[PDB]
Amino acid sequence: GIQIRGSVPAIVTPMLEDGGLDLAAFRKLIDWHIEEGTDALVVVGTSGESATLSVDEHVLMIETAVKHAAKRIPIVAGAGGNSTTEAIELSKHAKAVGADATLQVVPYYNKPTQEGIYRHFKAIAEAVDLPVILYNVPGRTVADMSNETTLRLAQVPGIIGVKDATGNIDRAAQLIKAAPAHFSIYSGDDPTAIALMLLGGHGNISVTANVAPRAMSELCRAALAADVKTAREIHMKLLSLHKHLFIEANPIPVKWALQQMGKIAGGIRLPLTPLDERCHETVRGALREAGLL
Amino acid sequence: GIQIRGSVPAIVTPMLEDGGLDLAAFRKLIDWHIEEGTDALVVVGTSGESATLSVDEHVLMIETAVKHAAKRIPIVAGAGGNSTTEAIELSKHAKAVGADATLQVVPYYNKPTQEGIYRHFKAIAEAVDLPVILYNVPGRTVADMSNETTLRLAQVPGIIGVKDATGNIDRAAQLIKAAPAHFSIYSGDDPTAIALMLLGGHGNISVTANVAPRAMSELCRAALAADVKTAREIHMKLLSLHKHLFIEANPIPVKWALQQMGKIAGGIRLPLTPLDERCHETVRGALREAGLL
Amino acid sequence: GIQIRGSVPAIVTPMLEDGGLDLAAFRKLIDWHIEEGTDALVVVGTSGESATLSVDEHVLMIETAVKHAAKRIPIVAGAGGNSTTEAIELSKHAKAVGADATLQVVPYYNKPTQEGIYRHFKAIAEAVDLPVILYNVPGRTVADMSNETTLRLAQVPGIIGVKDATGNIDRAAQLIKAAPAHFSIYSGDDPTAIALMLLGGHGNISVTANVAPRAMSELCRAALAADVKTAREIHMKLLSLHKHLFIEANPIPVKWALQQMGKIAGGIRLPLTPLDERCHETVRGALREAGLL
Amino acid sequence: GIQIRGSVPAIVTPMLEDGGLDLAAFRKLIDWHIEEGTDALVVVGTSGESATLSVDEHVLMIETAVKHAAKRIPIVAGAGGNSTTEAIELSKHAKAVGADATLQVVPYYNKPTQEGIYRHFKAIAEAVDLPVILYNVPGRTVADMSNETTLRLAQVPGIIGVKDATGNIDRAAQLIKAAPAHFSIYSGDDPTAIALMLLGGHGNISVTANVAPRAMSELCRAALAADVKTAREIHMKLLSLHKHLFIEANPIPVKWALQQMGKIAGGIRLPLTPLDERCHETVRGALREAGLL
Repeated sequence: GIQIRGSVPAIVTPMLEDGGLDLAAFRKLIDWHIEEGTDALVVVGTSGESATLSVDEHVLMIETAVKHAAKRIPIVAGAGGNSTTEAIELSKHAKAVGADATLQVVPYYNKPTQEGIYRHFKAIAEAVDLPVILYNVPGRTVADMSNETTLRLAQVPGIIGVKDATGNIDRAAQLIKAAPAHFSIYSGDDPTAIALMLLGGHGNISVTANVAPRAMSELCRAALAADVKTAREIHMKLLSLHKHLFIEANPIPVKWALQQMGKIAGGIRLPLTPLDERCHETVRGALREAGLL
Repeated sequence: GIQIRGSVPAIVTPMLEDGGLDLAAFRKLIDWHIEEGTDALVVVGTSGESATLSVDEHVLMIETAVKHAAKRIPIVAGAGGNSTTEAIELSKHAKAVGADATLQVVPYYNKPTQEGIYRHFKAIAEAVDLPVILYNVPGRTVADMSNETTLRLAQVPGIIGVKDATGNIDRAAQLIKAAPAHFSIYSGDDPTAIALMLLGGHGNISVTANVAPRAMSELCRAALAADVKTAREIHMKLLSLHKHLFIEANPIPVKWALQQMGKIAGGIRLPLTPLDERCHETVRGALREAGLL
Repeated sequence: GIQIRGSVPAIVTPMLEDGGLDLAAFRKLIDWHIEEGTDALVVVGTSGESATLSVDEHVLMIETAVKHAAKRIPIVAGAGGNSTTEAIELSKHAKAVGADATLQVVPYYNKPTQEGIYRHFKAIAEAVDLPVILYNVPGRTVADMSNETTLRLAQVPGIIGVKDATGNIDRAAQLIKAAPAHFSIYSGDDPTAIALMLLGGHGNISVTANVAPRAMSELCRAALAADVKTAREIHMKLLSLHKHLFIEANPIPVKWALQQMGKIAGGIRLPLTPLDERCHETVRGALREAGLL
Repeated sequence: GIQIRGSVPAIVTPMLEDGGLDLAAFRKLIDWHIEEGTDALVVVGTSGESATLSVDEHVLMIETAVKHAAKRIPIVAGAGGNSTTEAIELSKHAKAVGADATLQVVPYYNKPTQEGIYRHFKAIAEAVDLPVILYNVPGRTVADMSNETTLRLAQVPGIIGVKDATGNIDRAAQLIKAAPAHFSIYSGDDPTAIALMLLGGHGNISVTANVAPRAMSELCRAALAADVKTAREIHMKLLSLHKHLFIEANPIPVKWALQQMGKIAGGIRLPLTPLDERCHETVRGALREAGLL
């Protein structure tokens, strides 16, 4: 089976100033992540602006990552949505261009019931023979997949884990305790990921690791090895980054950060906007403090 | 310009057992609405399951509604989303098959800034020469278009109003007081719509009106004529319906209700699900009490 | 029984510079309220800083208000809290100095169950032969008395109504529709009170009426007579005041406002503080705009 | 200086069936805690029903604990409230009967500003020469003492720590990182306390430790020694207890639990109520699973 563990950046989608895809920058970013110690990548998730890419651009981003990664690390493709048929079709594309798994968000906006969430994910897992990592982020979807629903889906073949973005460490302990052995609990909340991992979770699917891949890889490695002192020392150093990369909605700040670091151009697609001028010095100070600028 | 005022059901999308469209039932529903006093329809809005229709199905629903209405009432097409370029394409399609305006939801899931929301809607109004009604529903989108942003967009040519689903009656009065003369304020919250209209708003884009179009047309007529006593007597009779049509996420309950009334079949598309059996007694009781069953 | 209807300011407790009571200013305020059309007063409620008065000061304020009013208007004494035995003692004291009713807040901080809330208020009504008006303000208490619990208490002898500060206009209509004939529904939310009264409620226990008692008495009079047009014209004029009197926690802004109007001195008791200097311009602007300054 | 560290039960106030104080049971409970490994006790805090005790009963509870503890462990007296003068007077009593410190809640109900919260605590610390531990529990107080305000008060002589009941592990890391060396961060949230301590905090002021003092003492000892494996194994065993002791508002379930364990009688004071019958089997199963029944 595919083994996804440790630091997994939700990597941005680099764009030219006019919003077109910047595949040259994307390839360089992938090589940089691999040499810095990144364990896997989630491609065209929320941080990758999946909302504003066409189907052709979405699949091209996955294929580009798969081809360039060249099996050095696993590539997980964001492929979910609030339509079960659309998520099935995107998952078929991700499989066809060689993704190792899909990341599947709980439906946003249309507020399905718990049973609707179960049937949605179960239909996706059954329709496409490729592993599924669930993604619960009620702060964006409104609908909230309960632990009970999550653990029902852990019994469905193909569903290998969940990205929990709640930052609710009680809920994470409940999932870790009750989860079957094959089922991985990943943080989706950089400020609390260290705790989720110290309690027995399996990794962090991360915004901060976009700009600090080596530090985040070391933090995950230590937290998963039950080494509190090493993990918390790194975490405390990144604390201002964990905060200020959300000064506006992710990925607005992290894309401006990577532009300041010289790794991408400024493109970002409406309705997202370039980081507000008023926020620049705050993010700049966090990057300079982290030694990134 | 087009006059949209009064009771405006957000009409369901009738489907057959596999979710396929049921245009014959839809045309009959439109005729019933016109006979019962409905003032305009919003087609393939949230209540119409826009999230799970293909672009072609979306356009076919609008075209069917425009043709069948035969200019007897205005047809407002839901055509928004969280991608600015996609909303522009859908708005083009809506204009091309004869919609009188589009209903444009604030982007869900990707959490744009206020300036992102402003730029998103302005781009949509400028790209397609057809009126726009904005739609703020933070209970589904998370992003919340502030009154300040709304009133800025009221200065943009083509933006003729807003559907305010917050149920926040302070916010409604603030919009009513400050809105320019050309800019209509509609309720998107059936339980509070009577108050929004009595304070000077212009109509109610409604779930309850799917099943009680005559009563809701009379409620809006009275509230807009400052006739409290008539409006509140109708409102109180419908009070349980306003509640139990949301016992599960709209449009799950109202589609079940219209099926019990013999007006549509049971189709509904995942991730939405047929109304939970545990809710049937309660919803039918509200229908029967309101003289609809 | 006593008739409490219309505009009922939750009157501030005037204090001198060290927080000591200022009964001379208080008596002058009561006379001004009566001249301006105020219908009744709630004395040493939340707006009266009940939290920081001694029992003796609490009782002296009630006694002063009863004596000075001289039966021209009813005096409702705040006498509740989160201890059932303490609320009984305060209610005894209020009856003994001639209050016409007590205002009884849902227990704050200790988060009783619905049955705890029921038993608390029932014990208070039974212990002291004086009418009780319940007071639900979950924005301050956290505990929220459900409509079901409220309507159960409406069956208890002596419990004559409820002050509903939620601003939830659906909840208000539900209470109005189900309330027995003897049981009054009052607003506790100045921004939405007009809607609660137009739907059939009975009055507004008000912060804004501290500074605009004549306008608020006319607003309530019109709303209770189903005169939308008159009520809403007054409401819109006061809309900014309804907002900026809460720019900091009530009663911080309204005490500063009454001082600017020359009606009280600046005393206010810790942990409350004089209105922040950064808010002065905004609050005075609302006062001046409303013709109060 | 007094050194408060590790497992600190917020001990219940045992009552006879009629609600009178049960000092004999209280003394036995104190001896049981000391032999089971409890490090300190908070007496007549929220869990001790401070809301419904008289001043005489409040001070008698502190004195009883101080006398019986006989300096074997530190005794911290709850002594705060939403009136600065009342908190000063209660703190004087706590000092006079030999408490080692007071625990001071942020004002509930009257919603002070951040500056009002600062001045409240600063006035308490200055008025009574005894250490102060701050207590932030916005889930009960509504007012929320920001980290910035907390760290300002860390500079005031006498203020030696804060009990943070938010369960917000991001906020706890921020406080731990920025706190002066003399200033202790205690959890007030049993489900997350392990994480707060592993990140560098200093103890857990606990509900669960009322029924599992030895386990909680071992968990705190291990978490403070950076021993993740030992701490998390204990934590996972107590997970159902951490949850179900809040099935109704603390201290309703923990007092019923201790009655089932034979350590106290059933008394509890309105508006709190004995644990709902419907909850008994759930709490009983959690206690039997923890080996306590």
